Amino acid sequence: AGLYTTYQLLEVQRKLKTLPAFFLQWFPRQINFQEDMIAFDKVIQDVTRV
Amino acid sequence: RVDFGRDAALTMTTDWTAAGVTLMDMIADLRDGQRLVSDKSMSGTVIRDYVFGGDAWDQFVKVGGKELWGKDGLMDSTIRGSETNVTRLWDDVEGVQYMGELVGANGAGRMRIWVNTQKYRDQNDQEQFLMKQKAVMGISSAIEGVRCFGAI
Amino acid sequence: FGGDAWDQFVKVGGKELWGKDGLMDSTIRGSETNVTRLWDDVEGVQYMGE
Amino acid sequence: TSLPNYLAGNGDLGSWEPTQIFAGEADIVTEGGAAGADIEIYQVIAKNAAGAMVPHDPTATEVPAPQSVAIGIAAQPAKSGQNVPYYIGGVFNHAALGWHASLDTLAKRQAVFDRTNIHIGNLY
Repeated sequence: AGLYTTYQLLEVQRKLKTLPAFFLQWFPRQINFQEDMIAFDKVIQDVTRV
Repeated sequence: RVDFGRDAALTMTTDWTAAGVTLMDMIADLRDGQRLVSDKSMSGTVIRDYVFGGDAWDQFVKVGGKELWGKDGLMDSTIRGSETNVTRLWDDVEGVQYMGELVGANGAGRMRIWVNTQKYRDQNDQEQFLMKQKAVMGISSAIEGVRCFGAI
Repeated sequence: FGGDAWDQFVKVGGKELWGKDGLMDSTIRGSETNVTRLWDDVEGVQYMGE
Repeated sequence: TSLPNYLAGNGDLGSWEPTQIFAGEADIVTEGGAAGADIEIYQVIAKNAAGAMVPHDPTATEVPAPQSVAIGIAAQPAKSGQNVPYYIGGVFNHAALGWHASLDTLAKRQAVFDRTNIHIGNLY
């Protein structure tokens, strides 16, 4: 002691909360498009008929 | 009082003498304590070692010995859901004894049960239980404790 | 499952499951389920079984 | 505890002053007993009627109190209910000890301890 107390430092405890990516395992493909919109075209063809 | 700065929400008080308490209520209570450790702690380490006391283990066995080791309990070889190995019959030594293991199936949610009844002699020369007997403590090896030694 | 969804599922059917004559019974040769009877509660995503 | 300072200014880091206590070569005897009230470091103590360690005060009553015979010199501070280690031997400083008022001069401070192992002398 005296004027002040002599300290030793130890290693700094760190915690770093991330968020693991669970739902992105079903989205594998990627589109990098410079147009405005993206259009799909879905078709259902019934064949089962006597 | 050298207070090390532990949070006051961790020091709990529940009741295992009220009616209606089952086995899964007590395991759920220990699991609530495990959640409050796994949020506050730095490493986020799941506590796998539960050191009980003598009266706490007696209360645990008295409440849950009909549910556990029963018609389709945890320690039932017909069920595929667990691989618990808690001994029915244990010797009594003043000391520490490894009572068993409360694992799920594939190494999941496992708890190691210790019972500690060592008795140190007091400052005032009296017998006192080292591990507190009416309590449950769960500690992990991620506490990373440090033996401090000052100047002689 | 969510937290309250899985806990409601267990709270209603956890005696019909993990019991006599249920899906998890090593004598009866009808199924091969391994839904674990205990699980640690950590904020995250865990795999209960099949 | 958040913002830094920007303006020009001075300040003190502190000022240290030593504290010499011992003035002789007599043996040193210590005992720890239960405290009775607030005791600082090196305040002169006594024992009350129950064995607690009351800080020293003469002129206490008709009949002189047992709080008026001084016995020891404390070593670490404490409160009531706690216990104080205190010196019963050795030769101590006239000035480093914590007396109270009406007990100022050299003659009264040694007339406290004319008899004991504790002697009180002046630093040169």
